[PDB]
Amino acid sequence: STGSATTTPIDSLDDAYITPVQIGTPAQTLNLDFDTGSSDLWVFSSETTASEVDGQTIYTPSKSTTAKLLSGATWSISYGDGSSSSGDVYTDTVSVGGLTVTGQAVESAKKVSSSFTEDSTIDGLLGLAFSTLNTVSPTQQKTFFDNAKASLDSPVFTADLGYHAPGTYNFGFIDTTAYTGSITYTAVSTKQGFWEWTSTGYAVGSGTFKSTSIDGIADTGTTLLYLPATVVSAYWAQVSGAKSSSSVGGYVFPCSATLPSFTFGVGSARIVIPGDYIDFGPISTGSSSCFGGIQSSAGIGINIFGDVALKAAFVVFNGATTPTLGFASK
Ligand SMILES: Nc1nc(CCc2ccccc2)cc(=O)[nH]1
Repeated sequence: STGSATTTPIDSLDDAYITPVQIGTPAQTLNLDFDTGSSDLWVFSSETTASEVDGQTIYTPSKSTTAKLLSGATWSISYGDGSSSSGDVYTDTVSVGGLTVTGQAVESAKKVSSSFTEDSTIDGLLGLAFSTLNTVSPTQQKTFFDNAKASLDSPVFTADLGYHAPGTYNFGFIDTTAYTGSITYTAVSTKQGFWEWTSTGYAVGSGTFKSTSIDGIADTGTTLLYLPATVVSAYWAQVSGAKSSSSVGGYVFPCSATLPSFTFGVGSARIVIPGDYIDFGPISTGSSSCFGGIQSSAGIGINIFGDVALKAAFVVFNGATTPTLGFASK
C-alpha cells in the first residue's frame, strides 16, 4: 500500500505545516501537525476542557463506531518549546491520503497548554519519530508509521515541505519526479528516539564549505534551524546589523536586509537553503526588526534541522531494519 497527502503552511511565515487526517467511522477529518520529532498522535477532542478549545476541529470518539477506549491508558507530553498536552486514549481507524491503519492509538486531549488553544489551525499532532518516545502509560503505543510500515510497498515516508506553498507527505514510495539529481543517504542513530544524523558541514552564502561534524535531528515539527553557536554566529555576521537579542530570545536583523543562503552537507552532497527561507518577519507587528530562522542550539541541548532546513530538500525517512535518512535537492 501507499498514501499521499498534501501538507500546507499554517500561516504566511511557514510557522508549521498541517496535513488532513481521517479519524474514525464515519471519518472525522482533523488537520494534524506531522512531527518527525515526537511519537504521539494526539487530537483536540470532545473531552478537551471547553475553555481550552478556541476554533480547532475536535475528534468525538462517542460518534465513531470503531473507537474503543483503551482501558487505563493515559498520556502526557511536554515538547521542546515548553508546550504540553495530556489525556486518555482510544484506538480507532486512521487514514492519511489513502493509507489506512486500524487500531491506531488516538490520544484524546483532556488538557492542552495555552499555545495550542491560541492556535486554531492545528487540531493535533501526528508523531513520526520512533515509537520508543511514545508517552502512553502504562502500555506504550505505536506511531502511525510503525503500524503502517509492514503493509507499505517500501518501509519509508518522505517529506517535501514547501516554502510559502503546499507540499507533500508520501508513505510507502519515493516519487522520483519530486527532486533533482540523486538522493544521498546518511546514517541514523535512534538512541534518543529521533531521526538523528550527522551533517558533514556548512557554508554561508557564496563562502567556502566548512567540513565539520554537526550531529542533529531531522524534525518536521520544529520551525527553525538550530545549530551550534559558532555556526550561527558565522551566519549572522554576514548580515549587516544582525544581533543576538536576549530580550527577543535570538538573532534579529533589519527587515530591509537581503539574507545570504545557508548550505548544509549530507555526505558529499550539499543542500542550499535560500536566504529568503531564513526570514521570519517582524518581531512584533509593525516592527522593522525581523526574526532570524537560524538560531543557536545552545541550552536546548541538541541541533535541530527543522522546517527551515528540511523545506529546502526532498527528505526520505527510511524505516528499513537499519533506518537511514536521504536528502535530495528539489
Ligand atoms: N518536534 C517538535 N514538536 C513540537 C510539537 C508541539 C507544537 C506544534 C506546533 C506549534 C508549537 C508546538 C514542538 C517542538 O518544540 N518540537
